[PDB]
Formats: sequence, C-alpha cells, structure tokens
Amino acid sequence: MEIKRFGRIREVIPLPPLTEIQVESYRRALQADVPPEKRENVGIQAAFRETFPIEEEDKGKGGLVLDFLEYRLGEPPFPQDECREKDLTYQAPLYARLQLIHKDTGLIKEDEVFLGHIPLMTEDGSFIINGADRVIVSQIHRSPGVYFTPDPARPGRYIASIIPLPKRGPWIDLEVEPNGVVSMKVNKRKFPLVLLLRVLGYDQETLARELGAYGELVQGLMDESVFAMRPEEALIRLFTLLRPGDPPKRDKAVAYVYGLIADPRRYDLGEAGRYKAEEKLGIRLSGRTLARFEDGEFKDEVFLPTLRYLFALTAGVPGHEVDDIDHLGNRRIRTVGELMTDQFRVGLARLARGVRERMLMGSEDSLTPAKLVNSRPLEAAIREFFSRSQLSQFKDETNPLSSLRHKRRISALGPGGLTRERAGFDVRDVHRTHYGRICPVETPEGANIGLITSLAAYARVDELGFIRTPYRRVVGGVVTDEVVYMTATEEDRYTIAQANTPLEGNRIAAERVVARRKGEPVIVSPEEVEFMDVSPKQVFSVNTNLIPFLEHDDANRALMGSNMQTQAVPLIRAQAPVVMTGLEERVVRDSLAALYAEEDGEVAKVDGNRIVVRYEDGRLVEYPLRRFYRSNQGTALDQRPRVVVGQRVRKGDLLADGPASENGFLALGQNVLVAIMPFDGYNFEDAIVISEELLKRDFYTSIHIERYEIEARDTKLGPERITRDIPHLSEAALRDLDEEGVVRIGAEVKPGDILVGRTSFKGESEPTPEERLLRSIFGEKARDVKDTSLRVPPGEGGIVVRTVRLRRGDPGVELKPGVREVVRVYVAQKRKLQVGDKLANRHGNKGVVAKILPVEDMPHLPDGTPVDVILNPLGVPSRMNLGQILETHLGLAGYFLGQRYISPIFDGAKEPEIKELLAQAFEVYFGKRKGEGFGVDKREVEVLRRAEKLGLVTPGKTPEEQLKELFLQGKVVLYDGRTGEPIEGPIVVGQMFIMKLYHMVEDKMHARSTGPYSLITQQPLGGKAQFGGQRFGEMEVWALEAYGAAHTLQEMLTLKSDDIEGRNAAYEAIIKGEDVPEPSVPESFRVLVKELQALALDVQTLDEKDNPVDIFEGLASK
Amino acid sequence: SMARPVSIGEAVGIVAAQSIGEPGTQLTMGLPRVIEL
Amino acid sequence: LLMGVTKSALSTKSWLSAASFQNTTHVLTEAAIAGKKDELIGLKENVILGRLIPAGTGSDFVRFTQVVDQKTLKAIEEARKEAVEA
Amino acid sequence: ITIGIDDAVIPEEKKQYLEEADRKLLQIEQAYEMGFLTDRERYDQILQLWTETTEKVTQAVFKNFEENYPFNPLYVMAQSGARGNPQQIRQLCGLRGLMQKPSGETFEVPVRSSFREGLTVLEYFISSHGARKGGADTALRTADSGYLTRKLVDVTHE
Amino acid sequence: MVQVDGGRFATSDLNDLYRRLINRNNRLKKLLAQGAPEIIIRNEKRMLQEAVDALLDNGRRGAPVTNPGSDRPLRSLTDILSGKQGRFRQNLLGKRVDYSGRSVIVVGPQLKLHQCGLPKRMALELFKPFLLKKMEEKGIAPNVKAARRMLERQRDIKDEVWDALEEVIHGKVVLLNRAPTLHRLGIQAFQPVLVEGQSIQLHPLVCEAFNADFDGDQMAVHVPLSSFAQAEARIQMLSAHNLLSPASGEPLAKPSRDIILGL
Amino acid sequence: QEPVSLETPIGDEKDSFYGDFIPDEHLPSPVDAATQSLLSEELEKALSKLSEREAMVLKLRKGLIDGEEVGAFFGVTRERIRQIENKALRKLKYHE
Amino acid sequence: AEPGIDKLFGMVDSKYRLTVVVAKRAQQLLRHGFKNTVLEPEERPKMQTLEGLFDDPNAETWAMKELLTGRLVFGENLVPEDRLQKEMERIYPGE
Amino acid sequence: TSVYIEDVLHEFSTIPGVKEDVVEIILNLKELVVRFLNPSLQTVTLLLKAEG
Amino acid sequence: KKEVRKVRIALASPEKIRSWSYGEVEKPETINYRTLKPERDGLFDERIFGPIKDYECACGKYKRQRFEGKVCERCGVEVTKSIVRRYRMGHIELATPAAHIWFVK
Repeated sequence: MEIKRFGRIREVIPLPPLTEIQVESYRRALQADVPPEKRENVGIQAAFRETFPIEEEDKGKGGLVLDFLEYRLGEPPFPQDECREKDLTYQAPLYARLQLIHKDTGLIKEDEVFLGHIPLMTEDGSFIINGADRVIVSQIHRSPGVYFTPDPARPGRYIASIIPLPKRGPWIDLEVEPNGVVSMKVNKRKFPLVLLLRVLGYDQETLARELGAYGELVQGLMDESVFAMRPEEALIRLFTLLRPGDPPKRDKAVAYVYGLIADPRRYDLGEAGRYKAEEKLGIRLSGRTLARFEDGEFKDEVFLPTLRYLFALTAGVPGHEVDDIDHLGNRRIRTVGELMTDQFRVGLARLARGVRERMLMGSEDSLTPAKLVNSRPLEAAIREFFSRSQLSQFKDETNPLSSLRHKRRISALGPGGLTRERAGFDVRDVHRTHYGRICPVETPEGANIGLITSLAAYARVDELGFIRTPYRRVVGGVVTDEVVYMTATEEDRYTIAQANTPLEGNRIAAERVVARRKGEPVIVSPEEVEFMDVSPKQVFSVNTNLIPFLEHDDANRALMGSNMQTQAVPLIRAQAPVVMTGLEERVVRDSLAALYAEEDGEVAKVDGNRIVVRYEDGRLVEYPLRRFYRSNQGTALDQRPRVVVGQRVRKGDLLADGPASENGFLALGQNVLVAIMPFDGYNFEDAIVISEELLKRDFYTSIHIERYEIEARDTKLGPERITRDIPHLSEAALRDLDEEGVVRIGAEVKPGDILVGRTSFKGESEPTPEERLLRSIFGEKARDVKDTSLRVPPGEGGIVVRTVRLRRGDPGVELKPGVREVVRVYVAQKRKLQVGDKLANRHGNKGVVAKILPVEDMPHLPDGTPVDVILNPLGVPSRMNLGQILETHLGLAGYFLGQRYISPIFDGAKEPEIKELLAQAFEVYFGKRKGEGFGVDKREVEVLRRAEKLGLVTPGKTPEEQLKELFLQGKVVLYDGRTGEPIEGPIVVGQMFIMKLYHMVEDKMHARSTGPYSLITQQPLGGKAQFGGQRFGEMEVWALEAYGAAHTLQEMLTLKSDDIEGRNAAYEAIIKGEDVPEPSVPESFRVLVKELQALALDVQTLDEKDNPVDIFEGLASK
Repeated sequence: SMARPVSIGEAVGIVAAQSIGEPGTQLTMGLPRVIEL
Repeated sequence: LLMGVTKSALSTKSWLSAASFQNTTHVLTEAAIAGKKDELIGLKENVILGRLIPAGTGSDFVRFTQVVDQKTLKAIEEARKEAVEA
Repeated sequence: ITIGIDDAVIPEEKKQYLEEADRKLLQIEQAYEMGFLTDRERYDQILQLWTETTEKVTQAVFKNFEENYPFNPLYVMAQSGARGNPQQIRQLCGLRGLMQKPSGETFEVPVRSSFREGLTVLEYFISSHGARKGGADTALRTADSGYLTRKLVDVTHE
Repeated sequence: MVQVDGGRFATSDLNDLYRRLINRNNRLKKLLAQGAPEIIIRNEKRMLQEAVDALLDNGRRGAPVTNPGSDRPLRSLTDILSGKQGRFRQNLLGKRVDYSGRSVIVVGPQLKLHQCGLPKRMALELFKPFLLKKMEEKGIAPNVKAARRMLERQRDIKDEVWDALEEVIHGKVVLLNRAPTLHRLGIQAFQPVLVEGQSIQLHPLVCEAFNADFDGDQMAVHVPLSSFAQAEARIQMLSAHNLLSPASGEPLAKPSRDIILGL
Repeated sequence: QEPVSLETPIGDEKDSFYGDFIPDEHLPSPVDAATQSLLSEELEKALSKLSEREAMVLKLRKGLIDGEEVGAFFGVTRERIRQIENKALRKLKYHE
Repeated sequence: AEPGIDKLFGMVDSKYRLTVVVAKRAQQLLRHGFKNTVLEPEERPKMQTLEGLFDDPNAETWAMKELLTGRLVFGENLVPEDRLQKEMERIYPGE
Repeated sequence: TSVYIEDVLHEFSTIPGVKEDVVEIILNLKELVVRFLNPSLQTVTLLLKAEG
Repeated sequence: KKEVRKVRIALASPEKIRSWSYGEVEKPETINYRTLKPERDGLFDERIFGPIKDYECACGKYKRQRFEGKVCERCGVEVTKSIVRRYRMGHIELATPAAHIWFVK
C-alpha cells in the first residue's frame, strides 16, 4: 500500500499541537510546576494578589493585615482511572501560605490552609469531574479597550467608548452634541465631560490650546467655565450627581475605585489592557487604569488621549479611526485558564466577604487560620463552574477526532450572558478577519449557526486572548523561511499574498500576483508583496481539513462532511482512506489515540494487555493498554498492539493503535467499492444499497457498550439488599445470577432479564403498635420483602462484560446519603450494519442503508468482482460536491495499482495526473485479460456501441483503446447481477471512503401497545417491558382536523392516553372483539368542570333548549 | 383534495391555514411582508 | 372594522377559545360575571373540551344518518301494523 | 446514467468570454483612471460586465449540451424533472459569478472558477460569506415552524 | 398524595394551601370562642384573607413560600388553569399517545401507493391486544393469559402466531407522520406490510407530501382503533385517495427523481 | 426529611414536573383492613389469655407510647421483668 | 386505492357521510352478530390460508362492499332510533 | 461456527501472552477452510493448544 | 342519553357551593405516616370524597363489587375506581367572609 502524495507547496512549519489551547491555557493559569518565587503572576497568583491585601482598618478595632506569600498543590488524591471508577473529581489540593499582622507586636503565620480543591487537566486536554470526562469550551467577547462608534441614532458623527471588564468595571461613553455640549454617560448619567477633566488637574487654559488646537470643536469643552474655576471643589461637585444622601466631604472616596484599585484594571502590569489603548490611540500606559494613590490628587492616564482621538476622528485624517466591532483584533478569546481564574477570583472574594466579618467576632490574637478561612465559598465557586457552567460539557469523544474538535471549539454564548438565542444576523456572519483564524465551515446546522465555530488549524491564541494566524515575510520579491503569527488588526497593516503563487526558491514568478490587503481581493505585483500565506490548511478547522477534494465542494455540503466526521463510529475493521489529506497521521498523533515509542529501542514483550520495550538509555518501560473501554456516547475505545517481540523501533514510531486508527492513520470508516448508478428504486431520495458481502467480511460492524447502574439505598422501612434470593422468581430467571445476585460475566442478557437482584422491604413503613410486638413474637426478621431489581430495559443489552461494586466500608468512595452500595454492569454488543443505519462520505453524502442485496444479484465488473455499495447519481447535481466523484476516480486507479494517495487540500491532484494513473490501472484491469486467454465480451461490444453513439468513446478505434478511453473518463462496463446483460451505458466505479455514523437503529425503534401512565397526568410512560408513546402534537391535531378525522382525533386525545375509564373500556372491549367504547363524557371535560368549580364558578351544561344536563354519569346525586 | 365540489363538513378553515403556513417555510427573510399583511 | 389577524382572533365571542391565550384570568372573570355562554361553535373551543370535532364526522349534517337492510326495513313496516287496536 | 468528472463539460467559449470581459474590464479601468468614470459608475459598470458575462456563459454551456451531448447525464437530469437548477449547473460547469460581502455590496472580483476545476482558496473564502448567510436564513426559518400557520388557525378554526 | 422512594412522600402544592386555610379559619373560630380582643381577631381575619388569596392565586400579592429552601410559588388553582400545561392549553397542545411507535424510514419502492412496510416486531407489539384475541380464536392459546406469556420474549415467536398477526392486520391501516407537520398531508394512512428489518418503509411518491428524504429522517406511526377511526383513516386519510394538494389543485403524488429520469 | 413538593424541575431544569416521571402501581392497596381485622383481634385473644401484668407490660411499653427495660417494671427487679417477659412469650407461643 | 371508491363518493352528498355510513354499518355488522349482512350468498370477502373472510376478518370492508350494491339504505332520519335497535336484536340472534 | 477458549468467557476478552484480542482471533478464524473427506460429517471439533 | 350543546359560566351562590360539596373539610390532617389511610375528617377523607381503594370501604364495612351504587354506614362511601374520588367535591365553612381575588385584583 504505497503512498503517492500530490502537489508540492512546501508547508514550511508544521501544525501547532492542536490541544495547546487547553493544555497551555491551564498551564498559564496555574504556575504550578514553577516555585512561587517565579516572577510572573498571572492567573491564580494574580487573582490572589488582586484581593489579598485585606485592609479592615478602623470602625471600632482593627489592624488586620492578612497577606500572601506562596501557594501549592502537588498531590492529586487519586489516580485518573481511580477518579473515573469511583465517581470522584481529578484534582489537586490547594493550600496557600499566609501571615496576618497586628497593630501591635508580631504576626502569626499559619503555613497551610487547604481552602478549596482545584481540578487538574489530563495530558490530552480534558478534565474529570463527577467521574465523567468533561471539557471547557472557549468564549468570544468584546476585548476591553477604547472604541469609536458611528452615532447609532443620529446620522453624522461618532461616540467614544471606554469598555472594561470583569463586569465590575464601569462603562463610560463620550458623545459630542451638535449643541456643543461634550456629553458623557456613566450609569445612565449625562453631563459635560469637563467637570471630570478638572478633577484630574486640567485647567481650562492648557487644555484648549495643547489638546484641541486643530478642531474649533474645543469650544464645546470650555462653556461651563464658571464651575471649572475650582480644582478639588469639582470632585465634590461631581460627587453630588450620585445622590443616595452621600457625605459631600468624603473626598477621594468614589474616585478611589475608578482611579486605581478594584474596578477597571486588566489582569497584569504591561500588556493586559494597555495594548488595546496603546494601539488604537495614545502612546503608553503606566499603571493599569488611570489612577493615583501616592499624592491623592488624581492623574488620568486615559481621558485626554481618548478625547484627543475623538477630535482626531471627527476632523480629518490621522489615519481613518472608526472601529469595527466584529474584527477579531477588537474581539477576544477566553482560554480555559482565564475562565476558571475568573470564577476563582469571584470565589476568593466571596471568601474575602466572609473574613471581614470574622475580623469583628475575632477574639484579639487567636485568629491564625480557620478563624479566617473556610474552603466553602471558593470550593462551591470552582465546583459550580466545572459541573454546572454552560461552558463545561460532556466530552464529545465518539471518536478521537470528535474530542479533539470539541477541545478547540469556540462559543459566543457566555454563561456570563454574552449572547442570547434571539439575535444572530451580523453576529453569525463570517467576517474578513476569520481568515486563517476561524473556520468558515465548521459551524453546525440548525439554531447554533456561527455562534459555535472552531478555530483554524494553524491559528493559536497568544498571551492575551487574541487569535494569530501565521504568515511568512517576503523581502521585495524574495520569500523568507521565517514566519510571523500576526494579530488581526496587525494583519491589515500589510499586503499579504496567496500560497498558490508560483515559486523558484525564494522568488515569485508571475508579475501578476494574487494578494490581499486588509479584507479586499487584490491583484498586485511581486515587489509589493510584504507577506504570504503559509499553506491553505490554515484557512480551515481540522475536520474540514480532512476532506481531500474540498476544492470542488460547495461549502454547504462541506460543512455537512466536516460535522459528519465528528459522529463516525469506531469500527472493528477500521480503515484509513484510500485518498487522504495527510493530516490523518498528525490527528491520531496529537489526539492521544495511539501509543508511540519514546526513544529508539527494541520490543521486549507484547500482550493484548500491555507492551514492554527496551530503550537505548538503559530503560525498559511497560505501557499498559486501554483493553476495552466505554466512551461517553457508548463507543468502544480499545487499543490494539501493532508491534512484535524483538523488533527494533524508532523514536516517535507507533506501538499501538487508538480507537479509530489504522497503523497510525485516522481511520473513521472504510474503503468500499462503489458503483454510482440508480437502482430499482432502492437508492431513492438519498437511500443507499449494500452488498451483503460487507457483513460476511465483518466490515461496517462496530462494538457498543451500554452501562447499567443500580443503588442499594437505605430506607425508613428497613435497608434494601443486593442478593440472589428474590422472592417471586422462577429458577429459570435466576440461572445467570452469581450467588450475590449480580449477573455473571459473559452471559447473554435479553430485555427483561435481571442484571442485579435487589430486595426492598414492604412499603408503608414500620407499623410499631402491632407489628413491633410480632417481631419479638415470631422469628425476628420474619417480615416481608419485595423485589426491586435491575432489568434490561426494552431496547436491549448484549453480553455482560464487566461488573463494578462499590460496597460499604467505602474504601475510597463518596456514596450519597442513604446509599449503601452501588453496582454497575457493563453490557456490550457487536452492531453489524442493519438496514436503517446511517452512512456518509467525507463530502457530505448523508444516506440510509435501505436494502441489503445478496452478492449474487448486484452489479459486478467483467471479471466476477462485484461492487459493495450503490449510490444514486441524483445526489450530486443539487449538492455541488464533485469532490466525491474525484475520490471515486482516484480510488478506482488506486484499487488496481494497490496503493493509496494524499491529495493535499488546495494543492490537489489535477485531472491529467488522475488520468495517467487510471491508464496505469487499465493495463492491469485489462492487460492481464488478453493474455489470460480472453478478449472482448459481446456485451462489452454492445455497450461500446451505445458508448460511441453517446459520444464517450471515439469511433474507428479498437475496442481495447476505446475501453482505455472509457476507463480514463472514470467509467467501465458493468453487468447486472441478476440478468447478466450489461448496463446500456458505461458507469463510473471506484474506491470510496464512507463511514458508519452514530445513528444506528437501536437508539431508534420503539412501539408501544399499552403500559404505565404518569400519576398526575394520565398520559403514558415506560419502565419494565413497555416503551413510551409518541407525542401527538398540536400540529398533528390540525392535521387530523383538516381531514374529517373526528373520531381518530378524539381517540388520540382520549382512549389513547388520558381518559382512564375510557381507555380501560377500550382495552377490555378490544379483548372481547368489540368495537371501542369512545363516548360517555371526556375526562378533560368533567375535570375542567370540577377544576373550574374549585374557584367559585358555576359552570353548567345545557341541552338543545337551555336545560340542565348531568355530565356526571348519575354520580352527581347527593 | 379531489376535483369534485367541496363536501359539507370539511374544515376549510384549517385547510386554508395549513396551505398558507406550509409554504411560509420557503419564504426568505418575503415572509415579513406576509406578516405585515 | 378592519383588524390585524392576531387581534382579530384574540377578540372572540367565545370564552373557551379565549382561555387558550396568555390572558386567561381576565376573560374567565369577564364571562363569569355576565353568565356568558359558549355555544361550541369552532374547533379550538370544542377540543379544549374532550369533545367531538364539529367538522368532519362531527358535523350535525352528518352525525345523524341511519342505515338499514331491506330485511330489517320491512321489519319496521310491521311496527305500525300492530299499532291498530283490537 | 452516472456522473464522471468529464460529464461536467466546460465549453470552449468560457476562456473566450473570460478574455473578453478581462480586457473590457481593463478598458473600464483606464476609463476611470482618466477621470471620465466616477468612482461609482466604474463599480456599477464592473458589476454590469460580470452579470452579463455570467448569464452569457450559462446559456453557452446549455447550448453545448443541447447541440453536442443531449444525453449528457447532467443536462438530462437538469432538463428532466429529476435534479438540477441551471443556476447550479452554471456553477459546476461554467462559473459561479459574483459573491457579495456580508453587508450587501457585491464584490469587485468575481469567482472565475467552476467546481469541475480548482476553486481557489480565496474564491472559496469569498464564497463562504454568502453561503453562511443562506444557511442562517434557513435556520431562522426552522426556529418557529407553524408560527404563521398558528395565528391563521386561531383566526380560522371556526 | 403519594409514596415515591421510601420514607419520602409527595404532595400536590394545593394541599399545603388548603391546610393553611384550615389552620387560619379554625384558629379564627376558637379566637371568637376564647374571647375577642379586636386587633387580634382582625390580624387573624387578615391572615384568613391572605391565605384564601394564596390558594386561589399566588404572585398577585407577593407569593407564599414552602419552607425557605424551595422558594417557589406554590401551585394555585389559577396556575393550574392557565400555565405551560394549564388545563385549557394542554388538551390542545396535545398528549402522549398509547398506540404509537417510531423509527427511521427507508424507501420501500416495491410497495403500492396503497401501502407502507413496517418491521415485524413493531407490528407485533402495536396490535398486541388484537393479536391476543386472534390467538384465542384459534387453538394457539386457551385464553389471553397464555397468549400474554407467549409473546414477552423475542426468540419464542412461532410461525402460526405470525400468520394470526397477518390475519389481524387484514385491510386495517395505520397512520404515518413525519416531523414538522405543516399541512394535512403531513399524516397519511397506509396498509401495513410486515417486512424483514427494523425500519418503516415508505412509498417514494409521497416523499413529496411529508418533506422526507432518507438520510436519518424518522417517522412516527399510530394505530386507529375504532371501526370509525378506521373508516375515516382509509376513506379520507389513506394516501392513494389524497392525490392533489388542497393548497393548489396541482397533483401532489407526482413523479419525483428516479421515476422521471427513467421515463 | 419532609415530603417534597409535587412540582419541581427534574433532570435538565427545563419543563419537567416530578409528577410526570412517576407511574402507577396498584389501586386496592389490600391486606390492610382485613389483616388488621384478624391481627388485633387474635393478638388481643392471646393478650388476654395470659396474666395481664405480663401481657400489658410490653403491650403498652412497645405498643401504646414509646420503645425500656430499665424503666419497664412498675416496680420490681430488672430480673423479674426479663424473666416473666420471656417465659410469658414462651408459654404464649406454644402452650403445653 | 380501495375497491371502487369513486363510485362510493358518487353515492353521497358529503364525502364524510360515506365515512359515517360505512362506520355505522361495520359497527352493527359486528354488534348484532355478523350475519347482519345482506350479501353473503356466493362470492363475498375472502382471506388466504384457509379462505374465511366468509366469517370475520375486516368489517368495514364488508360495509363498503354491501354499500357498493344498492342493497343498503342510508338517510338522515329514516327510522326512530330506539325501535331500530329493538328490531335489530329481536330479528338476529348471536347476541 | 463456534469457538471456546480455556479462560475466555466472552468474545470481548484478551488472553495473556497473546497479541490478538479474541475478536481479532475469531476473525482470523473465519478464514479457516476445511475439507471433510466424507459427506456423513456434519461437523468437526478441531483442537488447538500451544504455548511458548 | 341527552346531548350537550351549550356551556355557561356563572357566579355561584354559596348555597350552590354547599350543594356541590359532600361534607365539610374539618381537620388540616392529610394522612398519618403510620397508616397511609385518611386522617380524621382531613383533606383526603373517604366519607367526604370517596374511597382511595378500588371497590372497598374505608371502614371495611362493605368490601366487594356486588353493592356498586350503595352507601356505607359508619363512613359514607359510594363506590367505584379512582375516578369517584377524583370527581367528588368538598367545602370549607368560612368564618368571616373573604373575597375572590380575581374580582379584586
């Protein structure tokens, strides 16, 4: 299986480690491996230092000075798998170091306080929370900076805006009124900005001349000079305009917060907020926000340049200073680390809220730790984040790729409340900046469009929540092997060129060059080229980047394909596509699917269970294998070993294959032999037909493991117990249970079988007065006990593979209150490809398997080789996805050559390469035929007739050469299986990669007769051996109503659910062989009479002539 | 649904509703006008 | 008087119909005071009640229709014979 | 009746009509560079140009199938009631014309390419803009399914 | 009032309001018995008003709390006659239904328009009562009890039983519905046809009416039980009778893709 | 822990009310009236057939207020309550 | 479609009338025995492993069949509703 | 038709000393092609047992 | 037997409210944990509303199907399934008048 690779653009730098977003976000979050000595703070340590100097001074007695030194974690409670087996979180313990001082002598320092537990991250990038693997998405929002907006309402001029956040961080808006009045909005407050400038220290003289020289608009500033004659008098003047009945003397009081400390700051000193100000305007920014503590009289870092630029924009050209919202340099991405640290900060301040109150009830000296510290608020906060937050979710780990794509997903809809389901128009739209930064394809179908979108393959978040796509500098017309990851805003400064631009080492070729100055598509010259694209993968996500002939595919069905790959199911006979993009290897690599040698070496031992190697440095290492493990959405993820005893190996070489990996290539489905023709109505509107042969050679067959669980809760009536001797059960039903009442391993279990025997006592509680005595009187413990066991639900199981008991004397387990033990039984099934299943190619051909033909009567080549699958051609013209056709063609050639290929995305394989390879193949599919003893079939001739008459072959030629022609065009003769006559027209066939999706027909087919019914509302449900009924919706009612279906509708609203007396009459009467007892009165009606009567309404029923009518069945009488 | 005259007791109301509502799913956001009418 | 569709509906003669709108208490009340009748005209009203659709089979035009074997048709002919006394 | 790649037939007249619109656009470019065309009229004239080039090649491929291969699977499906909008076919064989910006202003450069051969990286990214606006509209159709029909029923059930 | 999971009980919120009012009213009576200082009797009378207003309608006066923990307005009579379920609304907005099932659909070209194919097991469960009857008519079972035990598990099902099921089906029809039911042809009735496999099979012509294509799309299925329900079902509701749309007199069961391409 | 209210969001806090989720079992809830009817009568029959001191002791000590042997006796030895209690049961169960 | 349906819509003023007639016919067809019928003689409905729809599979089909003959009578208020059931139970046994 | 392995109790097992999971093995087993030389033989149980 | 063509809400005279009722709810006594049986004359009473139990009496006075329409002696119980119970209504005898807040607010 030799790989030819097509197209050579030398993609100069490899992909980022595609998990880096989570791993490094949660590295930067918690400086954990590094000493607290280490100089950078941001994340946990900064969230610490932010709150930490806790000054509760003088309202009676104080001198509390509790400060921060160090913090540490080190030791996780339990192993990872231990954290999953028992339902525990994978965490480290947090204890920071502290010293509270006094107004008097000395300072007690209690080293450690394990205030709160803090989860950890796995190598691969996920978390373990409730026992359950979870993942934190990222988030988008408006980056905290200085922005300039056209006046929404008024058509003319602009309004500034100073945006901070964390939420606590005040919002200021600086608009200039044609009236001249420079208005200024905080908390809905509108006033001449000047009052504020004065508070800073700006006198009306230096202001107008040195700022507003260039605009005459400066005269809109200086109007109220009457008030602006007095400095600190202004601070009070302003103090007025918040009016709770304040102390008008309290000087630096509100101005303290919007100066320095708690409110507008960005994370840390240097680049946190300063970049967004520094770039859009201004020059520098000492301090986090405009502030002063050392002199008391205040300095604005900010307020002058902001207004200066509102001038600079209102009048003429510094550059062109209107700011775009959706531009991804004026929008920001929230890594995991930061999100968790935001919650960690608000938790820490819940603690700082309680401890102030402990500064009051505190004795005098006796305070050192637990007086001040409880884990409770911080713990509750972090825990609340990880297990209840909108942005944590169950790991999408159907297959490796799925989980990977989840890890690098990106959401708009913030649990902080960033965006809501109502609005979406311009929000959802792709924006110029999403180039190289965000996938234009990866957004999902239906409501969630453009809100959740995954980031580009090459994109990577820098120190501050900004996406940065690379580019390579080019020098005059000389291209560099040097690469710069550029900011969105920074990107627009330059003239960037396309990667599909011709080369000669470092040199452009074409005088006409394709290139993009900010946004626009521009034709340009070689000299003018400042930067060039790295490769065309950078434009799209990872999924989207695994489609090989994407170039020829409408983005709409390309999205379908990208998303489809998410839901592929890992197949026992998994295969890596005959034709790949090349990323498959790196994807199984970066996902932690497989197992790779760490050094050169040799192999020592190879179990199904583990592998042991002997390295160069002297080491010998055991790697155990994930033998057969269950995944969040059912799919089996075992690792298989691929190496032998006494085989040498190379660093980075693979040792065992992941869930859906084939010799270390992403294997999501198979390569089947497709013919692409219509069939006797069996591949209709998208349906798909199959050769039974796929089942005999276990192809589209996948394992699946469900997992059942039951508790032995403890009761008012007495404790429940897990045992074999249930009462009213036939010996037959008990055969497969072990002595403890748990079903034994490797037994075949049918819906209705017992998995776990459990016996509860008779309910209605322990009747002390008479029975208590009876207990003494008669064989104490001779009471009564009913059976409440665990049955395989309708739906099914298969065979028991694994049991887990979590018993009392709980040896490392957090059992719920009341819970005595729990039992889980794991049940697997091999799921062959039944009819009703879903299959789809990479190019987005959703289809159902609709017919399984026996090998015998389905379309076969001249040589008796039949096709495996039969796709309707009618699926192609609508859904412009000619990629799959080119897959099929290349596949055809790869079948006879016995080789696989890599067509890089936009550096594809071109038409004639294809053709040459096909020629190569014809001399194998046919060259043999002639020597073997066999020329043409009379059928072959008879179809070549119609072929040249149709214009496919060129008349006058030998059938050999005609068949060559017909081959190269993608098509070959095909015989009907069932007639043996040929198909009157040649037909394209080839190898197609096609996969089996999560949507099998187990989760899907229900059918209710009769059963349970809910207690308040009497519409049915299910439990023991009964499904639940389908909802008959209002529209379904409308449907019936349009028709005359009066009775059918009544039934649907009566006998078939709700009306009890009626439905019972109905069943019994069916058993008789009677029609059905519809009438009497409807439930709803008598119930709405009495329910109406419960408020004092007299609702009475009348005859034709207005007369009384007893609706209540002769039961109304007193 | 036939081409003979309408049969008494046919719920023409609902039928007309449906028959106008269903194609609404094909109206670009068009529809706002159908509402505005 | 020309009205918007939602307004047109929202303001019906029937009360049962109106209790299917986010305003129920008011209308309940209103029609309680006035001893208001709901003739069961329309469908919505009739269906809130578990009653038989006033359209398809449910039309009084059709509800009542009878069928007879000739055998039993001449049988009712006998009923009016015996009615003559002595 | 299957679908090879070669069933998607690019007419000989494409490269022609392309040449034509290429230099004619160059004309409009001097004609604005001289001062005769206002910045606006330039734009509207480019748009005009491509609008026409597009319509032209569309009718041209249909002329091709009609005359040379009247049993061409693509064109068969298209002119039967099976499958096909000539607008689409235009995109497969001929060219998908001008993509618009998010805003509404159509792009200055159109998409010269067919699906049958390499859509370039950027033609693709320009394509996307409109594509997701379509998918979005459809999703905003789904959201409230019997909305209108609801109100109508409330008005009409009687 | 009920027993859920052991020593817990569960209560309709209305009973705590009714107890609130029994409490207040009784204390009032014995406040008149045990002598009558005005401000105290008033305070009680006011309490009384308050709690009537409670059980009738919370949150029109700031709302009663069950014991600070589940600080949620208790369900008042009014709340029952209005809400999400609200007695009035739910009867329309519609119920869960007994005789009903669901599966993925699959093209069933070798059906008639007349018909729909559906999976054996499904058919079995669906007409189960009827089937039991049939087993009783014939020597298959003595009475229903036996018939019942006969069918609970899958490997059992005897051939003659099947033949009886077929006998039950005869010329009855079932209704088929597809998700967003926009006009009345969103539901049509078909003659059921036992088929190998596990999904429902549909006649391609009325993939038009139900906007269904075979790529994961599911459909539900219901039985009609009465001779009446059946009559409407096949006379007005059967597919083969519903050929032209009522929207436009155009025919709706028309040739779609494959058929046309062929002809 | 008290009886919990019948209407609470279950699972995904969307629209579920905890009456939705619970089926029905049995109407008659039998073996109550008939059983008590036999029960208390037979119980009383043998209750009466032995010396009332012994019967009544843990008759009302175990079944008319609360739980005590320390406090059991009106006023005799702990030994004697123990004794006659046990022996009473014994003769009561199986008469010789 | 089902046997001779156009002929049956031709039989009535309202489509729905047909449904009501058929329904009620199948009803009495079951209730007062199954020998209610006007047509059995020779060649009426049938089924396939023995042959007997000549006893009791599908009742409404029987209705449509009878109705297809001018044998039955349908009409708004032919006969007083009570003496109807009296007469039906009195003439035909089978309970 | 059917296989049984000493210490295996179901097809989803793995044996010690053995690379192939019991599925890989039963798949490798389906490949077995075996002539009966006598058409009375409806079935045969082959035994494998090897070590080291 | 008689058809129902018209339905009418009126306001109800307290004498009608008593007419509707069977017995007056006395005690705020649901049911005792000991016996999941109706406490004295509490909200869930057997005499007032009807028997929780299928066909049986509260007092066990009558326990079979045979006397389907008859009423029991020491507690008043006319018998059927769950439905008779969900259908019968009681009443509270209010000391001081109180007001239907619908008419108020």
